[PDB]
Amino acid sequence: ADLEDNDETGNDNGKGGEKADNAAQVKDALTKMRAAALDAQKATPPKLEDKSPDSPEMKDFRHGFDILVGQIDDALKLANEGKVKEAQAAAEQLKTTIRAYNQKYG
Repeated sequence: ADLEDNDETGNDNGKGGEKADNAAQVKDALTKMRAAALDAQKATPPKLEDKSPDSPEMKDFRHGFDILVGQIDDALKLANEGKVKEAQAAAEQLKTTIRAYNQKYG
């Protein structure tokens, strides 16, 4: 029932001071992957050097990105209501998860 949450000014720009050490460093680290998922998808031909939308590419992409983009969100929400220590750890569980996707197609 809110009416003040749509790219106003408090969001996104809610930094530029608390530098990058705890949660700040995390957040920036979460979008890092995100922006990467979108990149790989259709920007910097990675493992798809010769696996165009023929093989499970799309299945692994449409998902592989949903996954990352699914954990990325599961990550912040963790650091949102669960100290970074729990998130930084939750960040690792991802490294392995994507490695199944990264290696699967790697």
